[PDB]
Amino acid sequence: KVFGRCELAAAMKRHGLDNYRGYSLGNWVCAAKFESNFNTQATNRNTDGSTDYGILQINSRWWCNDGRTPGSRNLCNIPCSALLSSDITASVNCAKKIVSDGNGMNAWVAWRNRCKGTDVQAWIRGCRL
Ligand SMILES: [Cl-]
Ligand SMILES: [Cl-]
Ligand SMILES: [Cl-]
Ligand code: NA
Repeated sequence: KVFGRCELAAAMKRHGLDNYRGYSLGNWVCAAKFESNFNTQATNRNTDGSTDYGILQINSRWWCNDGRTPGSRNLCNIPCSALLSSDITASVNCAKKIVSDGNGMNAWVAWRNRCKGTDVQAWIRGCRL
């Protein structure tokens, strides 16, 4: 599923991401835009053989099991394929663990390089929240 901007914002707010660990909603929408272009089916291979999955491009090296990243962890205790669902519950729940691990949203390279320090509130402007 390819979300609309305000559709995704509403879904993330319902699942408790607004101001989660101090990150306002616009941060999460900005991150999803540049990680996946709001596409729940996005996948990208990393040079170490791990793969990033879903709307927030969560990495199989640490966070999910895809059966083909030897020596990796599964800290969210999910198959990586669950992160590609049109329902973003699994992605949000796993993102909550990632952002809680000490590095904040710096875990998402696109957030650090394209959202951090910008007017992220613009990503939820015009949305009925
Ligand atoms: Cl915001
Ligand atoms: Cl594996
Ligand atoms: Cl933080
Ligand atoms: Na894994």
